[PDB]
Amino acid sequence: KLPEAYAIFDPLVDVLPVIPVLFLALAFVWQAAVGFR
Amino acid sequence: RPFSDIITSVRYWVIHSITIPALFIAGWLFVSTGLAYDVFGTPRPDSYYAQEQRSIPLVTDRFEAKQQVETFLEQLK
Amino acid sequence: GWFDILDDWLKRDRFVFVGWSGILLFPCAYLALGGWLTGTTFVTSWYTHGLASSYLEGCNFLTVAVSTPANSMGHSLLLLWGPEAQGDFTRWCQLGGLWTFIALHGAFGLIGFMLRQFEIARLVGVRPYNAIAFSAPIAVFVSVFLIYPLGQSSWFFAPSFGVAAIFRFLLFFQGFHNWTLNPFHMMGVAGVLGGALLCAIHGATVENTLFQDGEGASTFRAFNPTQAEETYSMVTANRFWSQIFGIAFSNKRWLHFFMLFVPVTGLWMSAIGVVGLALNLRSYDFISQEIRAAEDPEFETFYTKNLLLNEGIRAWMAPQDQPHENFVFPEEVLPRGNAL
Amino acid sequence: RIPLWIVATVAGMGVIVIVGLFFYGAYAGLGSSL
Amino acid sequence: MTILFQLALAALVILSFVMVIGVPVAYASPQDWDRSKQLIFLGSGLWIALVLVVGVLNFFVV
Amino acid sequence: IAQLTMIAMIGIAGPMIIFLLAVRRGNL
Amino acid sequence: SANLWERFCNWVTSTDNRLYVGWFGVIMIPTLLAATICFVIAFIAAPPVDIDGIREPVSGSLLYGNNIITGAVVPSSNAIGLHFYPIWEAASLDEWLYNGGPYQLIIFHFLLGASCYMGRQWELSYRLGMRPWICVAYSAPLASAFAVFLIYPIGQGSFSDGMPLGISGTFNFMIVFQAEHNILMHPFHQLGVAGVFGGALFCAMHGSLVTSSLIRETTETESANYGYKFGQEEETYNIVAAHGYFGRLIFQYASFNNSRSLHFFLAAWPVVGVWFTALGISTMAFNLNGFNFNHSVIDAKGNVINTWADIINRANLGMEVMHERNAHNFPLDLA
Amino acid sequence: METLKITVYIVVTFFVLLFVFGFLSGDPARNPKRK
Amino acid sequence: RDQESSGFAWWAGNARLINLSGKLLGAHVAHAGLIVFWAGAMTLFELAHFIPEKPMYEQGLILIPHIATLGWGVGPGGEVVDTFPFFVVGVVHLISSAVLGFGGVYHAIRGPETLEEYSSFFGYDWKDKNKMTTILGFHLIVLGIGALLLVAKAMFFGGLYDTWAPGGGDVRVITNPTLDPRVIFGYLLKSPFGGEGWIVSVNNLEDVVGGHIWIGLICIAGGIWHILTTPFGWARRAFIWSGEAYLSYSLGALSMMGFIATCFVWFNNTVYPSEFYGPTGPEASQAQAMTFLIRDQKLGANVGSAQGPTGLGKYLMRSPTGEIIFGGETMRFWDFRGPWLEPLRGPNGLDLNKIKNDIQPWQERRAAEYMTHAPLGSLNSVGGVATEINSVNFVSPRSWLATSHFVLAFFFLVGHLWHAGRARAAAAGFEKGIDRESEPVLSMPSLD
Ligand SMILES: CCCCCCCCCCCCCCCCCC(=O)OC[C@H](CO[C@@H]1O[C@H](COC2O[C@H](CO)[C@H](O)[C@H](O)[C@H]2O)[C@H](O)[C@H](O)[C@H]1O)OC(=O)CCCCCCCCCCCCCCCCC
Ligand code: CLA
Ligand code: CLA
Ligand code: CLA
Ligand code: CLA
Ligand SMILES: CC1=C(/C=C/C(C)=C/C=C/C(C)=C/C=C/C=C(C)/C=C/C=C(C)/C=C/C2=C(C)CCCC2(C)C)C(C)(C)CCC1
Ligand SMILES: [Ca+2]
Ligand SMILES: [Fe+2]
Repeated sequence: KLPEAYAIFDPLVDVLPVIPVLFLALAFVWQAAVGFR
Repeated sequence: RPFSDIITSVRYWVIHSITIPALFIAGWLFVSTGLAYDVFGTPRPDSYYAQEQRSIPLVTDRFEAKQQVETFLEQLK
Repeated sequence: GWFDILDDWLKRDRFVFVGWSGILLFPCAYLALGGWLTGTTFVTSWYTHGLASSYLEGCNFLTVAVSTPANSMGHSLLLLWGPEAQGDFTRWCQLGGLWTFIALHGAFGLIGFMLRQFEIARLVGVRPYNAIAFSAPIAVFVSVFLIYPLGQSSWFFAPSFGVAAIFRFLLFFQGFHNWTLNPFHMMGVAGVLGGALLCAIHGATVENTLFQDGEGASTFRAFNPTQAEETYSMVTANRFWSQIFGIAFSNKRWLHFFMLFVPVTGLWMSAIGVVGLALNLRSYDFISQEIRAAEDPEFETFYTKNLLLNEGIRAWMAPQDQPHENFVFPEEVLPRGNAL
Repeated sequence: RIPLWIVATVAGMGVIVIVGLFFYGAYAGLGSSL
Repeated sequence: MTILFQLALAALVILSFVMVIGVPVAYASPQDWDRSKQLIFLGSGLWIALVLVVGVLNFFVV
Repeated sequence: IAQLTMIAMIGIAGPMIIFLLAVRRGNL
Repeated sequence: SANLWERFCNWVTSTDNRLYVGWFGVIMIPTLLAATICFVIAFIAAPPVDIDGIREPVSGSLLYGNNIITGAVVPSSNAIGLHFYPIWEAASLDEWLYNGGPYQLIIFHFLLGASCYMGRQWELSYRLGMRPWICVAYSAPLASAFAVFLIYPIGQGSFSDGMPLGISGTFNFMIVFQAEHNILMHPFHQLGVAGVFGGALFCAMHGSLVTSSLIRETTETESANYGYKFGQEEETYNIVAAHGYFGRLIFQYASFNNSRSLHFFLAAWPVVGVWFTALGISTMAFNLNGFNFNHSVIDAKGNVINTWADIINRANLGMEVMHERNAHNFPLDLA
Repeated sequence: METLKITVYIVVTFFVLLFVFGFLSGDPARNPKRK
Repeated sequence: RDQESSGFAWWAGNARLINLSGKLLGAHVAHAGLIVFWAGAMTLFELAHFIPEKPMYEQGLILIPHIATLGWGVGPGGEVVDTFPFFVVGVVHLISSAVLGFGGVYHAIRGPETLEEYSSFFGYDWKDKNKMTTILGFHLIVLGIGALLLVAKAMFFGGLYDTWAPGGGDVRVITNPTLDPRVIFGYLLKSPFGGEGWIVSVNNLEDVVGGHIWIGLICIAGGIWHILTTPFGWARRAFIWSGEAYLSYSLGALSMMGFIATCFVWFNNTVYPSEFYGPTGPEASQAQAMTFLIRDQKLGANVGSAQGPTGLGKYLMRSPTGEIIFGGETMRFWDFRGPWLEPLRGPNGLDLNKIKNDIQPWQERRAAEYMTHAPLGSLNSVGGVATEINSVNFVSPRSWLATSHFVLAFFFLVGHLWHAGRARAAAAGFEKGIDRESEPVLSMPSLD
């Protein structure tokens, strides 16, 4: 139970976990931008 | 004209930024206005059974089917 | 003459080749795909199977489907303007008119498409073995979605268009026709299973038996779109398999014809088996087995075991699966093992 | 013109959003169980 | 103390967001990372004190 | 209630840190 | 003698053997001969096996009333569970044949050898200078035998729950599986059928496209096959004519022109799909089953509105409620 | 019966040794070129 | 460009870093960041949803229960006392993720693209049998210290959660680690089949702690040994020395550890307390028998002599070697041992006298709890059998862990085969095709 104070960040922490996936994704945004070299 | 060129033409987006969401909001309303339910005779969450009845409105004979279906809607089904 | 001008236009090489065939293919093919996508999200199966069957009702991509017509309809073509719907559209929908629609339309759509292959083949001047092959899928569709229910009481027992709605078609066939025990279904799978092997095995044999025609690691670019030499060592492949399996190809012409044969023959057999299930002429039991099981209570094979699984499938499903029969099976009559 | 790699990553997220809305709809809609 | 805590903790988030999008484009375009080698340094140094601020400051709020 | 607000930003962030590079043209 | 052992190693490894007995082969050849020889005898003459540990022998051999379709080699007893049951663990063979000993002797030697068979599919490729990876294609069908013969049993707590070695015995494995796991409603199985259906599909595509675009070199009354000689330099079909036709069937960019990319896809598809199917059985071996949409869609009052998902549950209950008649003594089936 | 165990064990050891002492015998060496 | 298509194809991009030590370091430092990030970011996610007065297994937790086991924030019977250690472990990691991530990004886009020159100590050569044996040696020590970092927490800093706790599950300080090699290493000589379960049969914290003591030392010992050496002769004439080949070896290694982990979380009761995770597969089937033998016995049934449909023994029967066990399909799990059930076991297995009047209420409800929380569930998380109804949203942490890791473990074994197959062809040198000119097969006699 996110210690009373940090509660305002409950929502924030709700999405943190999924971030790692994003990186594997970004690598693709990049290559696309760099025209799959 | 090579898709690539079109999907990139600012003209394209200038057109479809309007068209695409257009179609979307339309279908949305199609459902949200309850119209779809009548176009397809599909039951609303409160129209599978009559309050008491727990039987199913099974169509039982081909020719007088449409007629039979209409009556099923009768019992406030 | 306009005809040759009509032709001229059609056989014109566009992005999406039309052709004479298209005059049949596209109208249908689109209507079939369209009707499905429509019912999947809008039409219900309440008045038909007492089932919610569309997104609008709450079904997800797996549970949605265009369910068959009532059993009352019989084999009726259920035309929008026929004695049933009577020109009315909504009623048509509720009486499962959308099934015979998708069925019959898609049917013509498979005719058009095969014709296309035939037409395009001719133009491009290649042999029509792509068309011969496609006879296999036609047979399946024809025997299963048409011939089958045509032998039963009505369209109601044909497979309903949908993911889950097809799984029950499978479970049904086990339970009622004991289909897995059918010589033809077996050949069927031997072909599809065996065909998905040739596919995988040949593919790998090629990719790992390639000559070096480039200096890169990603050998894909190293390919000559313009024939010339064989891109992989057919001679090496032969020796490999000849030493690991004992048998190995050595005539690409045959190796490739074989690949047409195996899965097309398989599907043809699986069809015949079903054409027989239409008349219920199934491969349900082995009489010698049943006779010994009757007289002797200690004789038990994995076969007898299965038949009991069928009894349960039939007894516990029949009720909500065949509504028109107003089945009522008292709890005491329901076959069940101990505890469960 | 509009850079392709952007047409994609935009049309892309755009799909993860709609397809994700569907997944949410699975714990709330009628397809719920509650 | 509390708002003082929510300030440090909340600012520490925006610095991170800013720091995260920064450092990348930083080493990215060699248009400097000599002048920004200054910016990044301050962001990095700053960050740590902040964590230490929220760290010690946590025991007074929760 | 709607911390979708979060995702959104940290979401356009990934593509941003390469886009700005497409502008400052360099090192991709 | 250049040195016996030095020689031995040269023979074993020799690429001049009709059948390449490799290093992996030294383990393969024996294990596979035992598995095969024990099976054939079992299947023909083994006596009834108390598969469910409830003293209710299931005879599955020809000489004991079975035919090819029904007959099978029955799984070790449930009384045995996951315990190792080598012949030297029984007071007698009579006891060993009754508790389904042959089953283990077979599955273990087979799985052992079929792996080395993979190890070999690598070795020979090495001794021949060809790229590896073929053995990786064979990892899929193997990874299945493994899932069906070992993972599932480990997961479920008994070898008696492994797939029987026989036609009907397999249908049993399937029908029951479905009831306890609702596999048809699991992503991994679906990917499996996509790979298999797809494979057969593609297998037919390639097969036809190629065979149909062969360069003429044969008579009107001569097998079109002779138009190919083992050890040719150039190709035997017009891959440009092939692509020309197929590109027009659907549309150009949706058609292969690179034989290498074609063949990679051709291998990649089924192997990847079957990999998932194998992971499905290996996953449902720990009870993480298919989607359970039972009574999801309910109406405005709370009534349960059935979907095809429910009609599927009834068929499953029939299987549940009838399998293993006499083996259960309690409410929940946790085994 | 206690014998068979012994025999089986011996037999499996043979082959398993033949296997390890096999790849050990400089297997990389055995192949077309670079070795 | 420093590295583009005239290196490798795009989708094999990361192989273009096979020879850029520096950048190949950013990757490993940036990656190691993602793991800490996750560990950290997830813990806070778990805690953010964590409800103290409710089983952990009923909340989809898989990290908080890992901490709980090391004796943190819990007490009697796995009761959650203080959620602080959880919040801590979570935030700390989350922070360190930023530190590592910094270095990763740095070493991969600013710092030296190669190392050999910007410092010969760090730069390295794949074929440099010594640098390799040495770096390996460094890591073999770092891991060794870690193994002791556990031995410490248990013996000095607090303890671990011992479910077998004499007074009943509780955090206990191990001050008597089994160091007897005969026992410790005994485990490795244990069968992996039913009963003798090999490593997974570890059933008390002394061996766990003890064994880790041995690993820590044995491990660091080898760390020094490699620092101070080079592979012998066979060691060299046996392996392939290349960037890929080394990878492969570590791939097959993880795969194997992945399978071993799958079985540990599925079978083990000790290092995976049923109090934080769920009841084990066998443990739950056992509990059903317990529950009903307990019930019916209260209705006046003599469990000892009850005859079931088959004539085997509704409640109690015998195993193949004579011991008294629970009856029913549960006969397959007679190897299950557990705090709640042990006090009923005698020298011959379940004792008919204790079962007859020593069953305690806490056991009755334990058996009931575990019975109704067996590891059976669906992908969409609907606890129970495939034919069950929606309502109880639950899927045992033991099921999640076990499946995820079998998949990963598997694909990694493919990864092994793939990277090893590539390395052997790469070495001898034909991983790009058969030499059109010198086609090996063509120089070999026809077997025909
Ligand atoms: C050779 C090439 C090979 C390429 C291979 C590529 C492979 C790619 C794999 C990609 C993805 C794998 C995804 C696994 C997803 C698991 C999703 C899940 O666990 O999801 C769980 C959720 C939950 O669903 C919800 O489950 C809920 C309830 O559970 C519970 O809730 C209740 C209260 O609400 C009670 O508490 C109850 O007890 C409790 O259990 C409710 O019932 C909801 O009504 C219900 O909607 O999923 C949903 O909604 C799901 C809706 C899903 C549609 C899913 C389609 C999945 C796969 C399609 C594959 C097609 C493949 C074609 C391939 C062709 C060629 C290869
Ligand atoms: C998972 C980790 C991972 C890592 C660490 C790397 C790392 C790297 N890759 Mg791969 N790659 C990956 C996954 C990964 N890759 C995947 C999945 C694919 C297939 C889609 C590829 C395909 C690929 C190709 C085709 C190529 C590379 C190349 C490279 C190097 C590129 C250097 C460059 O110019 O960066 C460009 C980077 C940017 C413009 C922005 C990057 C921002 C990242 C670092 C951080 C984001 C986090 C956050 C914003 C930072 C804040 C930190 C905080 C502490 C302040 C680099 C060493 C190239 C190479 O071989 O170089 C020698 C190359 O040609 N990669
Ligand atoms: C994981 C492996 C790793 C390795 C091998 C290196 C190696 C290197 N780094 Mg990186 N680095 C890493 C991770 C790593 N780094 C991470 C995660 C970050 C993010 C903060 C950085 C950030 C970083 C920067 C900003 C710079 C380097 C630089 C350098 C090089 C410095 C030269 C040197 O030897 O001084 C290394 C320095 C020390 C050892 C002194 C540090 C002393 C204190 C503050 C920390 C001690 C840490 C550790 C706990 C000690 C254990 C002791 C033991 C008895 C218990 C060197 C090649 C410099 C460079 O560009 O070189 C060319 C440079 O400017 N690194
Ligand atoms: C892709 C995502 C992914 C994720 C999220 C996970 C996640 C997880 N895996 Mg997993 N794994 C993966 C991929 C993944 N894995 C792959 C590809 C493989 C190869 C097949 C594995 C193989 C694997 C195995 C074999 C195991 C796991 C396990 C675990 C869990 C470990 C918990 C832990 O503490 O971490 C591990 C953390 C470390 C190594 C850091 C070392 C920390 C030490 C130094 C100190 C600890 C503190 C000390 C005791 C305190 C002392 C204080 C002092 C003052 C006294 C965790 C849930 C384990 C488990 O419990 O499964 C049920 C397990 O046994 N995984
Ligand atoms: C444990 C460490 C490990 C490491 C360091 C590597 C490293 C590498 N591998 Mg390897 N691999 C591993 C394990 C590992 N692998 C395993 C277990 C397998 C078995 C499947 C493979 C199978 C494999 C193949 C078949 C190939 C490589 C290749 C490569 C190189 C690729 C370069 C690149 O750009 O990849 C970046 C990779 C991609 C872009 C792959 C696309 C993945 C997509 C399809 C799915 C991503 C799924 C995501 C995690 C889940 C969410 C999906 C979303 C839609 C919902 C690189 C050197 C390639 C090579 O050239 O090797 C010499 C190559 O062809 N690997
Ligand atoms: C905020 C925050 C933070 C941080 C952050 C981070 C670290 C982040 C990251 C992030 C990331 C890392 C992101 C990413 C994103 C991405 C995306 C969003 C992507 C997308 C993509 C796409 C959409 C694609 C597509 C495509 C197409 C369409 C075509 C083909 C190809 C391709 C595949 C390319 C912290 C913790 C301090 C705290 C709290 C707050
Ligand atoms: Ca929250
Ligand atoms: Fe081919």
